Amino acid sequence: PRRLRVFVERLATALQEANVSAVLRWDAPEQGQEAPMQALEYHISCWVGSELHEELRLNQSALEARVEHLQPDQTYHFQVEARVAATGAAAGAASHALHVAPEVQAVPRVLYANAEFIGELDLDTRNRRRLVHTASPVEHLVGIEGEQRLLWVNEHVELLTHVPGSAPAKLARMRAEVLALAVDWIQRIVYWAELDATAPQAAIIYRLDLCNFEGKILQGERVWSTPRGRLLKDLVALPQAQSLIWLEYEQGSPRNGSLRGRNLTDGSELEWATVQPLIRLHAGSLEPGSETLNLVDNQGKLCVYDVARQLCTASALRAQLNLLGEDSIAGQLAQDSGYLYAVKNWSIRAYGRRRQQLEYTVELEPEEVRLLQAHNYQAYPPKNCLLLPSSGGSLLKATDCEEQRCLLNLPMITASEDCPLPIPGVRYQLNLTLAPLGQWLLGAGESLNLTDLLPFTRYRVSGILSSFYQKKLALP
Amino acid sequence: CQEACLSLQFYPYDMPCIGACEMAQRDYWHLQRLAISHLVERTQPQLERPLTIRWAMHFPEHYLASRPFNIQYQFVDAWFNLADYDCDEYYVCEILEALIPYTQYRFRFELPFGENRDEVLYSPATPAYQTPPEGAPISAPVIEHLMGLDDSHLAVHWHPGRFTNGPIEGYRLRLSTSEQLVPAGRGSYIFSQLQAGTNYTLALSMINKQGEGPVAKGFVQTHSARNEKPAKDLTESVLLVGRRAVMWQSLEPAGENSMIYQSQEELADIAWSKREQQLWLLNVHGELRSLKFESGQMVSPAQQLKLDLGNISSGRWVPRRLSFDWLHHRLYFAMESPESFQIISTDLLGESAQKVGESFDLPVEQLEVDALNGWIFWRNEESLWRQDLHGRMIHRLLRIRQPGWFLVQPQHFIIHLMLPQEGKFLEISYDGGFKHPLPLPPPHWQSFALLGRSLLLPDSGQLILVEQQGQAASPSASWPLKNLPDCWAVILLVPESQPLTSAGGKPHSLKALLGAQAAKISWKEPERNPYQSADAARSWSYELEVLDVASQSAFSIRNIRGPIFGLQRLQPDNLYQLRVRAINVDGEPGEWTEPLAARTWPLGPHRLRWASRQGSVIHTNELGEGLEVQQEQLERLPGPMTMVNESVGYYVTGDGLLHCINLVHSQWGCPISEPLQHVGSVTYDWRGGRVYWTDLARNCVVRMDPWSGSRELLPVFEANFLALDPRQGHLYYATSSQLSRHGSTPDEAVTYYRVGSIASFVLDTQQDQLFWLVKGSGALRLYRAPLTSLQMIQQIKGVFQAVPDSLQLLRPLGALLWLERSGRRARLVRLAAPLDVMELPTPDQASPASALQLLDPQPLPPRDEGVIPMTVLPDSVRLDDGHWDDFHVRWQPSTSGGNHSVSYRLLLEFGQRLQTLDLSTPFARLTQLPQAQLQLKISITPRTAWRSGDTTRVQLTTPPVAPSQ
Ligand SMILES: *[C@@H]1O[C@H](CO[C@@H]2O[C@@H](C)[C@@H](O)[C@@H](O)[C@@H]2O)[C@@H](O[C@@H]2O[C@H](CO)[C@@H](O)[C@H](O)[C@H]2NC(C)=O)[C@H](O)[C@H]1NC(C)=O
Ligand SMILES: *[C@@H]1O[C@H](CO)[C@@H](O[C@@H]2O[C@H](CO)[C@@H](O)[C@H](O)[C@H]2NC(C)=O)[C@H](O)[C@H]1NC(C)=O
Ligand SMILES: *[C@@H]1O[C@H](CO)[C@@H](O)[C@H](O)[C@H]1NC(C)=O
Ligand SMILES: *[C@@H]1O[C@H](CO)[C@@H](O)[C@H](O)[C@H]1NC(C)=O
Ligand SMILES: *[C@@H]1O[C@H](CO)[C@@H](O)[C@H](O)[C@H]1NC(C)=O
Ligand SMILES: *[C@@H]1O[C@H](CO)[C@@H](O)[C@H](O)[C@H]1NC(C)=O
Ligand SMILES: *[C@@H]1O[C@H](CO)[C@@H](O)[C@H](O)[C@H]1NC(C)=O
Ligand SMILES: *[C@@H]1O[C@H](CO)[C@@H](O)[C@H](O)[C@H]1NC(C)=O
Ligand SMILES: *[C@@H]1O[C@H](CO)[C@@H](O)[C@H](O)[C@H]1NC(C)=O
Ligand SMILES: *[C@@H]1O[C@H](CO)[C@@H](O)[C@H](O)[C@H]1NC(C)=O
Repeated sequence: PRRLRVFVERLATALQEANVSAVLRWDAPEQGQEAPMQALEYHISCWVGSELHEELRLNQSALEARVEHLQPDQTYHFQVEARVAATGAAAGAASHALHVAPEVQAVPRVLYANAEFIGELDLDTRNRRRLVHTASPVEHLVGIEGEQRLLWVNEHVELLTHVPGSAPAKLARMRAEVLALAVDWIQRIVYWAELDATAPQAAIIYRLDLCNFEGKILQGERVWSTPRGRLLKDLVALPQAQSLIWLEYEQGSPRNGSLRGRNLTDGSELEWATVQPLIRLHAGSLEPGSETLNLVDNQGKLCVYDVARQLCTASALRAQLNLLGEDSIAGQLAQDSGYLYAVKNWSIRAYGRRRQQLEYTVELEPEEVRLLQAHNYQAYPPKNCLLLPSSGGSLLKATDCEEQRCLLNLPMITASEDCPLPIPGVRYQLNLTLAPLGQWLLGAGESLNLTDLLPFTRYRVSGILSSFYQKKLALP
Repeated sequence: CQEACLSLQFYPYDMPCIGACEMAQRDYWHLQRLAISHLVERTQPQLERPLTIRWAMHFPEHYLASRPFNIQYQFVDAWFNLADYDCDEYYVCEILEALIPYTQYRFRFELPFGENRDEVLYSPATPAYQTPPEGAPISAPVIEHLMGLDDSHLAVHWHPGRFTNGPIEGYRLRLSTSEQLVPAGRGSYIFSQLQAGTNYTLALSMINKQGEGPVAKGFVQTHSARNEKPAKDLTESVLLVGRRAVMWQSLEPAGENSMIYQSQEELADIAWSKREQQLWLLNVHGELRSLKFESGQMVSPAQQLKLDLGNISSGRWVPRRLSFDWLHHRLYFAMESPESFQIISTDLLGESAQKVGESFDLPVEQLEVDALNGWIFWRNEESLWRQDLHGRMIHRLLRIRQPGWFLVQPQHFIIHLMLPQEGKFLEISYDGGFKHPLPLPPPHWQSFALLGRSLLLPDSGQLILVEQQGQAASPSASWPLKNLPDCWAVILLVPESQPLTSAGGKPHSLKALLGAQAAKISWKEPERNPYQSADAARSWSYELEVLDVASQSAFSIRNIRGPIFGLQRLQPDNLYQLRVRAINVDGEPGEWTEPLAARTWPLGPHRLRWASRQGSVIHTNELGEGLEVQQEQLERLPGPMTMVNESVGYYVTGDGLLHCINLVHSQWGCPISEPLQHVGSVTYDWRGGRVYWTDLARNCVVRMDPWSGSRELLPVFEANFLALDPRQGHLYYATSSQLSRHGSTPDEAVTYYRVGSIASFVLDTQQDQLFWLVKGSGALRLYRAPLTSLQMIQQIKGVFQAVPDSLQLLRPLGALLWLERSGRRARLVRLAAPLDVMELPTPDQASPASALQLLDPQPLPPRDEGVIPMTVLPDSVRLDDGHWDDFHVRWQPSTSGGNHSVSYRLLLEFGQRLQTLDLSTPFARLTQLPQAQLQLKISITPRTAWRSGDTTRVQLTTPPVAPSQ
């Protein structure tokens, strides 16, 4: 007999409230082959405690329903009765009670990329889709899932994107071997790493802003670089910690992995302490205040790194992942908010985070998965933090002027003291006037340099501030 | 039933249709629960292993009409709801909840029947299933007791935590650093070699096979360092007792090595007193010579004291040992049979003899008593034992071959024992599980003495003063002992050898129950450590202060011989700070407690009405004294009594029955003859003069005139508790889920709260606020909202909760009262100080309490004729029609006494055609006029917000209607 399978999902769009909803999937009861396919009328009663929340009546061949507007940290009771719709005879009944807990529960869907396409593999229904058909195969794949955007690097070394309902748009073309790829989903910055092929080989971290993309091919900017003779692997962007964490290894010693990173605001180098040298790093929980990392050391064991305490953390999934072997835990490992996925012996295994057990095991073809990625919960800031700030203030700070030119610094703006994260897509626009002489549309982080100014002469700059989201909402 | 019984004539609520639908549905679910109750309560759910409960039942036929069934779980060592489970129609349930590992569980089913909260069934519990062990422990090990024994040692006793999450292996102790692992069977550790007079911090953790648990934190002082007297300033005195020569000696550099007593017979044992200074001498033949001395010389000779044998003593018993209790003034004897050693305690006269323990064949070498810590110790050649003074509990400390003479320090709690066969130092604690070595200087001494950090070892010619690290060949001072052959007993004559002072005390858990001019206060005694017994004495006098914050004046009263104190003569409506300490016999008091803000009641005859579970009713004051047993007899389990006038009261019992009682004259006064079933609560409007109750079977509110018994159904649905504001006529009601307001118009209906469930509420009409209790999952959460900012005032956690409909508002104090569900306590929370929860105990004549009310000092006001609508004049009801389609009825407008808003309800009868209107003007337009000259019947019901006037019924002839368009 086929049981009622309910999964809660928490879907968060930027400038919108997170919505937590319950997806119910129930298979049909077994019918004879002489009888045709029958309509099953599914009656659901959702209960909060002793009161009734929602009630839906659906004519479906198999139950695929969605209860909206659930609240976190509360026990719900879904009572489903299945009748045959033509006759009224009761096919079955089910009663699922569910504490919600959206940080440990999600829908088991992965994004898999072979040489032909990028698809979604739902591990419950064992069904495969195709989101985008690729002419050339995918080497690295990250995503922004508030707007369902896929960002990937092809074999011809080009960085591309996909929104549903359009063509694959070309974002960048670069001329070296890309070692790793990451995205900050809040500020819409794509970071990657390129191989530098001098005789001490290095890797340079390039960034691109998605708010500056209007349909033509952009070019990346060098932000940081590693020390010479060392190389990068497995770039993970932590936006709420404002960090960029990679595995820095030395060329010739790939099993000496050390957890290195940069700080995303001021560019300062940061170090994280491990008890053993590493081979592989994967992204973790990505929840604010409880960010983890799944990281594999040189003996093929895993720690769940808590990055605030900077320590390994014991869990019940750790021995079950270490029983699979080194090649399975080092090749493909992904983690969303609800599950944790590994590939071993042409089969994808999903381990639940709440129950700490093996939940799903789905067999594959020998070339169906080359890259695995998960729908991890990208926690967005609130609506005052993402948008343009109300108060103007003295954001423009004058430096020490020479007689010929002044180096006006353009810093990066947070909206209030309640918003610790930077505002996405910040563009200053400046007139220069003699207290126009010059017009600039310039982003945050760089400086304006202000040549051909007269000595012993007052000057004025005036500017409006714009963000990506105030252009999207058409706010003034 | 509101949507099923929807009619276009009686709108918006066809009230008897809704009441008949709701009463038929509760009768249906009552008959279904009475049908399936035996099959639920016989059938046990079975567990199998995802974890799966199989219950031998089925879902009901109207399965979606009922509430959700709940699987409930219980720890084996209350029932909480399981959150994650998956059941099909044959109850083959799969638990998806992350259970606590290595915890045994029991599971059961809860089947509700409809929306009624009374009709639940509980299945029997499962056989007990333990979760398999995995992971680190999540519970810190809670320490029981943690104290400094002396300046160098530290003792801790603990128990394991609740969720061990595995089989227990070892506990880790960290002292700040000193770390130590101890195995699973031991739960007591004593450290050593600590610094004197600093506090240490102890960190205790639990270790199983998988990992290490959380860390328990402790702050604990050692004892301060004793003053070290040198050899030049040693002012002590010793009494060395040999078998044939007893000599008292001064430990000065100019010491007198002076004879006190010579006995030619060999003495078996001595007993030494401190205030009396008496050396009892028991010889080898068994006769006792009581010998009083004074400061090392004779003041009285030896007297032969005869012990009574009695009917306990059947055979011959020859005494050998002696020990003298300095608290009880009683001796303890070990006796020899001429065939076993049995120890009999006796008085100083020797007549009141009673045995302790059982007889054993081993010979007792020394009997010593800790009278302060309540222990008698007997040492034999096989073991050292420990007994309490009443002989209740028996313990053996250490087994060893042939131990020597041990010395008990009471305030160090360490037995120091010296085998002459070993020649090395041994420290035993009072539980006997701690055995420790120390360095000893080499010589074999039969006895010793301990003086601070110094050690006195008697030689055959001299005495050796060492500090247990310097050599015995070079003592710091020497005193000659040349007339003594051997030294079996050395007694140090200090007051610290036999102290009456326990040297530890700090009272706690101070509780003050306050009145207008008095206060009853109780504090907990400081608890006993495991090192002393139940026969240990800590007889104290407690000193209590009242600090007035108005005058900032501290008054202290001392010599209170018990933990309870009835303090009198307080000025009313005043706040103080009350603090207690414990003073010993020696006059060294304890530390201060934390003060509590203790506000008195205001001045007035403030009487509380208590009602039992047996129907007895008593009137106390606010302290619970001054009781008057009232004349009337209530029924079983009554609720709070609602008074209409001063003779007639109404109450609800525990089974939902509503009862009227006339207190003064019982032959008349109640308009309803029988009790009425299924009633939630009851209240009364004095201004309208109407009794409002919730009929739970009709989920309605019934309003009754108390002078006539005429009942009106009123459209408030699913309500349990009512309170009506008499100023505006607004009814305030609380459901199980929500709390809200009903007015005369639908615009005045406002919802204050939606959720556990609301247990009781109370309305504050004067200050325009409202309070309610939410009885959640083990936490009573009290709230406050204005009548036009919702905050949680106080959350009380625990398994004890409130009686439903038991929150009253103490107006003079400005507090909230609720009776607890056990019926032996009430809790009171003031509004100015939210954090203090005083408890009122219940008087013992009505020992389970079911109701507590604050009686008002003023009488209840009479009914108001200013809210009664006047009757509509039947001559003034005119059917005057205008031009076009304006065919309307008007009347003279009904007023009230005070000028209140009078609305109208109107009924038209065109024969069999019916039309109802709800009106706010003296005016009604008739629409579907039948034009053929009928006799219209018009009935008018005027009303106000509080009550309704009489019905005016007229019959009018229709005017002729010629156009039909
Ligand atoms: C779910 O379906 C039932 C049954 O649908 C009928 O039978 C199917 C095999 C198919 O042929 C359908 O088109 C038929 O309607 C619905 O019940 C019917 O509902 C309509 C609308 O109220 C009513 O007139 C009919 O009498 C009903 N028929 C029976 C046999 O009960 C039902 O309403 C559907 N549920 C929903 C939410 O649409
Ligand atoms: C309190 O009110 C009640 C009415 O609710 C009064 O009871 C009536 O008393 C008279 C005189 O004894 C009887 O004839 C009536 O039958 C009673 N009324 C009913 C409805 O039964 C009672 O007298 C009042 N008490 C006082 C002191 O006023
Ligand atoms: C969430 O709800 C909003 C409306 O409040 C809706 O616009 C958005 O598409 C929803 N996202 C989903 C599908 O979860
Ligand atoms: C691994 O790298 C660390 C950090 O640079 C270094 O100290 C160590 O020697 C390396 N170990 C080996 C075996 O190369
Ligand atoms: C990154 O920089 C910001 C701004 O100075 C600072 O608050 C933050 O602590 C830095 N982050 C880390 C992880 O050090
Ligand atoms: C691994 O996969 C192959 C595919 O044919 C199969 O034969 C084999 O049994 C698998 N091994 C295990 C341990 O499942
Ligand atoms: C001039 O402009 C560039 C481009 O932003 C900037 O990097 C640089 O710091 C400026 N200032 C100098 C050279 O002082
Ligand atoms: C700069 O000046 C031009 C000319 O008036 C104007 O179009 C433009 O909007 C100005 N920029 C800003 C930020 O005001
Ligand atoms: C130990 O000293 C600290 C330092 O202030 C203090 O907090 C604590 O109360 C002391 N502990 C005891 C048991 O006296
Ligand atoms: C009510 O109205 C009447 C008529 O206007 C008036 O005389 C009277 O003062 C009003 N107030 C009261 C309290 O009766």
